[PDB]
Amino acid sequence: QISVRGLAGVENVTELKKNFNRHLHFTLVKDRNVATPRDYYFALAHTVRDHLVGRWIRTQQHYYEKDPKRIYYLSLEFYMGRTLQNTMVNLALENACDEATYQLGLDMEELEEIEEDAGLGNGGLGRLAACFLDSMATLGLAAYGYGIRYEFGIFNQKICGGWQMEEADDWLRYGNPWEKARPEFTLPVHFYGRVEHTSQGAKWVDTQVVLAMPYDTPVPGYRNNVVNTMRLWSAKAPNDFNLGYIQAVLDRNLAENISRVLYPNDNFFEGKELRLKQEYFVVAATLQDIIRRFKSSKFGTNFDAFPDKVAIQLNDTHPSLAIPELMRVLVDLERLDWDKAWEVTVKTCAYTNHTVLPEALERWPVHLLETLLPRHLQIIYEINQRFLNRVAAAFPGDVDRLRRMSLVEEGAVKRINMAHLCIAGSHAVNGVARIHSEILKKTIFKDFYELEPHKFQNKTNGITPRRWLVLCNPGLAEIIAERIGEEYISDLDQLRKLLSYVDDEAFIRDVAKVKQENKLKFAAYLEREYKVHINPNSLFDVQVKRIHEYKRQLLNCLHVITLYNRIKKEPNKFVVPRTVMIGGKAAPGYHMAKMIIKLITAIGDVVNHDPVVGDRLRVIFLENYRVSLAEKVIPAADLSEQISTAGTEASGTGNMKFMLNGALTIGTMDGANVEMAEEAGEENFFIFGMRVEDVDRLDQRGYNAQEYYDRIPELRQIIEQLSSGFFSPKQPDLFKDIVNMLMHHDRFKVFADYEEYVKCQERVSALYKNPREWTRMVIRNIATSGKFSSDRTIAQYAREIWGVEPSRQRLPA
Amino acid sequence: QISVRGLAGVENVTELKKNFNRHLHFTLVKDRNVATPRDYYFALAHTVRDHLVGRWIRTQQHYYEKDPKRIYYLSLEFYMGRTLQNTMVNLALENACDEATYQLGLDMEELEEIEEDAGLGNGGLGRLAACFLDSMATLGLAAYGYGIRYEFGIFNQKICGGWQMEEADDWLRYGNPWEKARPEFTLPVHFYGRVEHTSQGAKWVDTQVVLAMPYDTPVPGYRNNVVNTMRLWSAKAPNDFNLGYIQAVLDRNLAENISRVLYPNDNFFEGKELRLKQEYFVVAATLQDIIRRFKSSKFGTNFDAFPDKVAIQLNDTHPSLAIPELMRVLVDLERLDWDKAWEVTVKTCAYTNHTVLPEALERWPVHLLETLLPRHLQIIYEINQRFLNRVAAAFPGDVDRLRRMSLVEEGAVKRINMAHLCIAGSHAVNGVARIHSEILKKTIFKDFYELEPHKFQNKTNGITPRRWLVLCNPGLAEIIAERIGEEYISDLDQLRKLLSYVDDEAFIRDVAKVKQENKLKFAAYLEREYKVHINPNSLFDVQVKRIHEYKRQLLNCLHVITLYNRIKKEPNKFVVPRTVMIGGKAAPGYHMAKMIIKLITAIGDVVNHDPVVGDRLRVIFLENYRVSLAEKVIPAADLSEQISTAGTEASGTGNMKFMLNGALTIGTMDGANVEMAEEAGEENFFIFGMRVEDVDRLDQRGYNAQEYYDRIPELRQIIEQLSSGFFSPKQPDLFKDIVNMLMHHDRFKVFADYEEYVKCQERVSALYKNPREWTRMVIRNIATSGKFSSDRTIAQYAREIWGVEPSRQRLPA
Ligand SMILES: Cc1cn([C@H]2C[C@H](N=[N+]=[N-])[C@@H](CO)O2)c(=O)[nH]c1=O
Ligand SMILES: Cc1cn([C@H]2C[C@H](N=[N+]=[N-])[C@@H](CO)O2)c(=O)[nH]c1=O
Repeated sequence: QISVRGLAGVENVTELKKNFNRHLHFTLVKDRNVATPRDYYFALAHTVRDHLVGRWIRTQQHYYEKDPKRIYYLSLEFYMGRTLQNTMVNLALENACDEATYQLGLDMEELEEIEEDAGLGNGGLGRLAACFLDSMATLGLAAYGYGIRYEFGIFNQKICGGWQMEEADDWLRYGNPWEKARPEFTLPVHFYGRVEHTSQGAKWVDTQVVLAMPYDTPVPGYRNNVVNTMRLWSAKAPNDFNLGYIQAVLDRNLAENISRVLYPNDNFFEGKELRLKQEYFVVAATLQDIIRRFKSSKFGTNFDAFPDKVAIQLNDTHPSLAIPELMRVLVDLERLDWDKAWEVTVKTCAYTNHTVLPEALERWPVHLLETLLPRHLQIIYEINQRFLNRVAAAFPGDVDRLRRMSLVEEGAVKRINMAHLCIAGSHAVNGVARIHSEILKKTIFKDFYELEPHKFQNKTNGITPRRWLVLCNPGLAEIIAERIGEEYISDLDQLRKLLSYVDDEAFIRDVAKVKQENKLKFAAYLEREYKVHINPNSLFDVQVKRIHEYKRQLLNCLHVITLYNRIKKEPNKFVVPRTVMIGGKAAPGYHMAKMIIKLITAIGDVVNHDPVVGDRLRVIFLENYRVSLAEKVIPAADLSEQISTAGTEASGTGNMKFMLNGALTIGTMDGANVEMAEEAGEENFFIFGMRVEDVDRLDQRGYNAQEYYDRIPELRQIIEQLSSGFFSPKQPDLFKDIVNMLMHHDRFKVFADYEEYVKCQERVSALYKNPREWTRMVIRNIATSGKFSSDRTIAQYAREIWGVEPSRQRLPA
Repeated sequence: QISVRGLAGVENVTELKKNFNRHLHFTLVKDRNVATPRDYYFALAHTVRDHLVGRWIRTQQHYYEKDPKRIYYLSLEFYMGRTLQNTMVNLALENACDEATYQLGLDMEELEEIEEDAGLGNGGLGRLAACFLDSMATLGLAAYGYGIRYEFGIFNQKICGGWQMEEADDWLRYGNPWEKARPEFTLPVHFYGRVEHTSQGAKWVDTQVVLAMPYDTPVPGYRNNVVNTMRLWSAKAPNDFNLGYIQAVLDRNLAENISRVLYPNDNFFEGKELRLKQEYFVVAATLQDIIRRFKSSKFGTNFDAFPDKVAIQLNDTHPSLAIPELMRVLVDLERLDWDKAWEVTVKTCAYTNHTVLPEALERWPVHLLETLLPRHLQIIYEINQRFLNRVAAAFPGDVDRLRRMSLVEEGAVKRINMAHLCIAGSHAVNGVARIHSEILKKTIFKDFYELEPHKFQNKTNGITPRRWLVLCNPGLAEIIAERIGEEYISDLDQLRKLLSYVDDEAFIRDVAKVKQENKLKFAAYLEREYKVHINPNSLFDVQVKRIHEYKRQLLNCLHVITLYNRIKKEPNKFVVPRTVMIGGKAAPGYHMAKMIIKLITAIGDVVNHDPVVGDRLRVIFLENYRVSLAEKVIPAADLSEQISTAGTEASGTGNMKFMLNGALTIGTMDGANVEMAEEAGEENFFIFGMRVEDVDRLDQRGYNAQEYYDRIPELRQIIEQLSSGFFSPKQPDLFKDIVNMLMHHDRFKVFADYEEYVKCQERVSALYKNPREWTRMVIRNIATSGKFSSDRTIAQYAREIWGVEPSRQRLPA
C-alpha cells in the first residue's frame, strides 16, 4: 500500500504464501478448518523467521572470518516488545507479507496484535538496551546483548476499583518462535563455598553449581543483511542436584528460581539476595562465554590483546560484578599477575550511569557478598586498598576524601558502593544527557572526576527511528518519504530538510491529517478494547512513563483539577477541549505510586461524569502501559508531558519518541528536554518551572510548601477538596497520605512549579486554537529530532568508548 | 540392506536428504561446519516427524467424520522408550533414511543412540501401556492414551562402589521433537475447597485451581497410515496465582510440582498427598476432554448414548478416581439423577488389575480425601452404601461379607479401598494372565466374583512384535521373512509356519548365526560403553526386571555362588561357560532391593577376579536398565530367568520378549510362564519349583527356612560365606540383613526352590553343550510365541470389553 513498506513482488508473495501453508501444516500441525488466529500468527512468525536464519548464520560466520573487536552489552533488562513487525520492517518484507496474508484471506494487523510483548524490562533503562541492539546491528557492529531470560517479565497491570493489581506476565505460555535454545553451550555458575589459599594462590571451593543455558534471539539491522545475537541465560539445576528422592527432585526449583522473575523496580534499589544471584548469574556465564570466544578466535594465552578484541559495556551497576569476576578469572584461573589483570580489566570495561537519585544506587551489604561470593569480596577489598593508595598519593592528607571515595561504606551495616567499584574499574564513565553528565562531575562523582577527569564522558540517549517512526507511525514516515526520500530512516539528521516545508501548505495539511488519523485510530482502539468513549477533536494531553514521585504525575493531577474547577466556576465560557491521558506502572511495593494511580482514577470518576463538563474535559488512566501500547498512544499524542523536577530525570527517552511523532512538549529544563529545546529552538517548546539552580537555591533556603498554599487560592481549593473527600465521598480521608506528603515532606517541590505550569498550559491551549500555527511548530520539532536517533548515540559509543568504526555497508544476501 | 526395512527408492532418498538439510538450516539454525551428532539426530527426527503429520491430521479428521466409539486408555505410566526407529519401522522408512543418511556421510545407528528414552514408567505396567498404544493404532481403533507429562521420568541409575545412586532423568533438556503443545486446550482442575448444599443439589466451592495443559504425541500404526494420539497433561498455575509480589510468582512452583516427577515405585503403594494430586489431575482433565469431545460429535445432552461412544480403561487403580469424578460431573453439573448417572458410569468403565501383592494395593486415608477432594469422598460413601445394600439383599445376614466388601476399611485410620471402588463401578474386571485371573476369583476378589461373576475376565498380556522383534532384532525378523514372508509382523500367529523348519539344516544354522551376531554386538557394546570384558562363547544367562524380593534375584545369586563354589572345589573339571547378567532398578526407599544390588556386584567382585575361574564364569550387573537397554540385551540372551515365587508375578512381559527373540526360559509355573509353556510344550521349557498349590501347602504348615539350611550342605556353605564376610572382607557383617531375612522372615520361600532350581540349571547346561538341539528347541519357542502379541490382547479387549471391532484396513496416504 505505502512506499516505505517495501516491494510486494509476484515471486515473493507466492513464496511467502506457500511457506505460510507449510508452517501451518508441518509446524503447527493444523489445517484451515481448525486453525485459530493465534495459529495464523505463529505460521506468519515462523515464515518471517525463516528469512532471518540465512543472514544470521552468515553474519556470525563473517565475524569469525574477519575477527573484529566484539562489543558485549551487559544488561539485566532488555525491553524488546513485539518482534514480528520489527523484523518485517528491517527485512523489507512488510508489504509482501501484507499482500500474502490478504490473499490468504487474513488481516495481518489482527495477527500482529496476538504476539506477546517481550516485557523483560521496567522502563527507560531496559528500552534503551533494546534500541541500542537495533542501532548496533544497523551500524554493522559485532555486538552481542547479554542478559537473563526471565520466565516472567514485568507484571501485567489490571485496574480494579481504581487500584493497581499485578498479575504474572506468562509471556512464554504459547512459546516464543524467535528464540533458539542452545543447551550445548550450557555453562556452570558458582555460588557460596569458601576461599582456600595455596602455594598457587587462592582457590574457590565447596561451591554450589547452577547451570546457565543460553537462548539466542536474532537482532536484524535495518536492510543491511546484518543479524546480531541477543543471548539470554536461563537457570538450570545440575542432574545430581541434592542427589528423600522426591523432595530432592522438587528442590531443583530453588536453583532455577534465579531466572524466574524480573524485579519490577524502576529506579529503586532493593537489597535482596535473589537479585544479587541474578546479577552474578548473568555476569559469570557471560564472561566465560566472552573468554571462550576470545581464545577460539582467528587472532589467538595472550591477554594483552584482550581489550583490543573485547569491549564490555555495563548498563548501570547491575552487572558491576563483571569487574571483580574478570579479575578473579585472570588472577585465579589464568594466573596473570594483579597489575596486568587490572590493566586488562580497566581497558575492557565501561560504565553507564542512569540516575542520581540516592534510592536507586546499589549498595550491597558486605555480609551478603561474604556468604554468596566470598572470593569476590576479597578482590573488592584489594581493589579498594590499591585505589585508595592512589587517592592518598594524589591528595596527601585529605582524609575525608578517602572515606568519601572508598568502595566500602562504613556504618550500622558495612556496604559496597557498586557505582564506586564501576568508576575505579572502567576506562570510561558516561551519563545519558549533557545536563546529567555535568551533574555527575559537579556533585555525586566530583571526587572521582578530580582524580581521573579523562574517564568522564557524555553520551546523550536516543531512540530507534525504525520502531519509533516507521513501525508505529507509517503514515508520517510516508509523507516525509514523499518529500525527502527514504534515506533518513538510517540517517535521521536528514529530517532537517523538512524545515524548507514549514510554509508548504500541502505538507502542513498532510502532517495535520496524519495526526487526526492516528487520533481516530487510537480513539477507536479505546472503545473496542476498553469500552471508553473520547472526543477525537480534543487536544490529546498525554503523560506515559513509570509512576514516580520525581516524574510528578501529581503536578499533572493538580493542573487537571484546576481546569475542572475553572469550568465549574464559569461553565458557559469556552475552553479548548482536552483528553488527559496518564499511564504507567507502579512498583508493587511503592505505596505512594499506588496512591497516585488511585487519585488519577478518582479524578476521572468525578470529571468524566459531570454533565456540566460535557466532552470538554476527560481524564483517562491508560491501563497496562508497555512497549506495544506506547507504539499506539505516542503517534496519537498532541501534547507530551515531561515535567520531572529539574535535576532528577537523567535523560528520559519517552520525550524523544513524542518529538519524533508530531507532539509538542511541555516540560522542565531537565534531562534531554534541554537538548531537545536547544535543537528545535526554545520558541518551539513549552518550557516552564525551576531550573536546577533554582532548585538548589530553594534547598539552601528550605522548601516550605505552606507558603505556596497560603498565597495561591486555586491551589488551596484543590488541597481542601482532596482533604475533605471531594474525590472520595465514601472514604473522605482516602488521600490524607498524599496531602500530608505535599504539605510536609515533598522532595520534588510540586507546589513550587504549580503557578508557572498552569500558566504555560494556557499558552499551549491558545496555540492549539490556531491549527496552522500548531502544525508549523510541530514540523519544526520533527525536523530537528535527528540528534536523538540511537544511531547517533551508538556511533558516539563506538568511536569514543569502544574504539570501533560504524559501517553502513551491506552484507551480501 | 535387509528386506523387512522397506524400499530405498531414488525419489524418496532424494526427498529425505533435502528435507534433512532444510531442517538443519532452518530448524536447528546450523550448517555442516558447526553441527554436532546431536544436531544431526534432531534434523533426522524432524524429517521423519514431517511424514507423520499428514496422516495424523487425516486420521483425526476421519474419526470426526465416521464418529466411531472412542477408547480412552487412562494410565499414570507410559513407558515409551525411543521414538525415532519405531516411527521409521511403522512408516516403512528405515532403509530410505539409512540410505539418505549414508549419502550425507552419517551413520544412522549412531544418531539413534542420541535420543533420550521417554522413561515415563517404572516397568511392566507402564510398558504394557506403550505396547497397547502401538497395537491399538495397528488395529485401527479410535484410541487415545491419556497420562501425565512428567518433567522427570524414572531416575537414571548409576552404580558407585557397588551401590545404586539415583540421578534426575532430565529427558526434556534438549527438547522433545515428537510432542506438540496444545495450550489452546488448557483445562482447569480443582482441589481442596468445601461442599455446599442448595435447592439445586451439591456445589463444590472455594477450590484452588490448577491448569492442565495438553501435549500431543503421535502414535503410528504399523504401515496402515493410522496415527493415533497420546495426550499428556502438564500442570500450570493460573496467572492470578497467589496474586509479596516476588514470592507469589515463585510460589507458582507449588501448583506445577504436580507434573514434576514420576513416583519411582514398582508394585508398591506410597500414600503421599502429591501422588493423590497426580491421580486426580490426570482424571479430571481427561474426563473434561472426553465429555467435550462427546458433546461436539457428529452424533449428538443425551448421556444415554455416552457408553455407546466412550470406553474408559483404567490401568490399575491409579486412575480409579475416574469413577466418582464421572458421577460428580453427571450428577452435580449435568443434573442427571443418581441411578442414571451410575448406569452410564458402570457401562463406561473397565478395570485391569496388575498384582495381588497386598503392599501394592491403593488404600487412601479418608482424611486425605476429605481435605483434598471433599465432594468425591461424599460420592464414594454414597456408592458404598448403595453397593452394600445390594450385598445385603443377595446374602442376607452375612455381616462379615459386608465388612469384607466395603469400599471403606475400618481401623486405626479409615481408608478407601480403591480396588473395591473399581470393581463396583466397572462393567468389566480383568487379570493379566489366566492363572492371575483365576487367583482373583478364588482369593482376593472372591466375594465380588460371587456377587457379579459376569464382570470377571482374563486378558493375557502381550508385547508388540514391532518394537520387540523387527526393531530390536532385524536379523531374526529377516531370516523369518525369507521363509514365511512379512505378514507375521501384524499377524504373529503365522510364526507357527516355522515349525516345518525345525529339521531344516539351513534354518537351524541361520537362527544360531543371528544369535551369535547379537551376542557379539552386545559383547562389544559392553566394552565400548562400560569397559567390561566378556566371553561371547559363553551362555548368556540374563535376568532383567525391577529389583524385588518376589522376583527372587536372590535365588539367582544363590545359584551363581553354587557354581563358583563347585568350580573352586573341582577347578580342572569342565563346566559350560556362563555370563550371568542381572539388571534392574530398585525403588529409592526399598532398602532390601538396594542390598540385593550390592550383593550382586559383591559376588562379581569375587568371581570376576578369581584366576582359577578364568572366563568360565562372569557376573555382571547391567546398569541403568530401561527400554533402550532391553532392546539390546534381549536379542543377545540365551537363557531367560523368570523365577518369581509361584502366585506372585501376575503376568510378566519380559518373559514374552525373551521367547520372541530366541532365548530359552528357566522359570516357575507363574504368571504367563504357564501359558508360554502350554504353547511351546513343557518339553521345550525349563520349568522347576513349587506350584501355587505347593506354596499354599507350605503356608498352612509354616515355612521354616532352617530346615533347608540343615539338610542342604551346599546351601549352608553359601550362608556361612555371606555371614562370615567372604563377599565383603572390609565389612564382614555387610550382608547380615539379607541372611536374617532369608533365615527368619522370607515371604517368598527362596530356600524352598533352591534344590530344584540348581538341578534344572544343570539340565540347561547339558542342552547348551549340544548346539543343534538347543537351537531346535529355540525354534520351537519362537514358532509358538504368536499368542503373546499385544495385537491378540487388544483384539480381545476390543471385542469382549469395549464392544468394538478391530480393522487391518489401510487409511489412504
Ligand atoms: C518499591 C519502591 C518503594 N519505594 C519507597 C521506599 C521508601 N520508603 N521509605 N522510607 C520510599 C521513599 O524512597 O519509597 C520507592 O520509592 N520506590 C519503589 O520502587
Ligand atoms: C519403596 C519400597 C519400600 N518397600 C519396603 C516397605 C516395607 N517396610 N516395611 N515394613 C517393606 C516390606 O514390604 O518393603 C517395598 O517393599 N517396596 C518399595 O518399593
